[PDB]
Amino acid sequence: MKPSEMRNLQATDFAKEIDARKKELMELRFQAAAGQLAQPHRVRQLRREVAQLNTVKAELARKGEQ
RNA sequence: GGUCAAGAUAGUAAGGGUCCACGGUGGAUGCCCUGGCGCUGGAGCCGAUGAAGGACGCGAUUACCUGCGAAAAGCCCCGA
Repeated sequence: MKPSEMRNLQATDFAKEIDARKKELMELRFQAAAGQLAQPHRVRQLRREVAQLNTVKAELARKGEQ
């Protein structure tokens, strides 16, 4: 979600943990359209996770490569 | 008290007029400030690392404005 237990993971695991949220994030949209969206907060939260993910896989890209 | 004659004069308001009471309309006037103007001083360039200014988006619900930019009313770090 936010600490060093997130960045510690592999490169193809970062791409994997991005799309895992997106699969849910799309299912939430399909639920929203139907009228079974009792947890709207989950949508805001999942999108936040993808942001942090992409932010980090750009912090570690610049570090080492100088 | 009565009939006849001779005179004179009142009241009626379909509608109008002046004044008064009460209203409707309208937004003057007074009070206000959420907005402006001037002068004084500060500060004074932005852009191929892509501007000024825009299009289309981003919301559980989003027409308008705001903020943003598929990492989308926000993501990370430092400080208060």
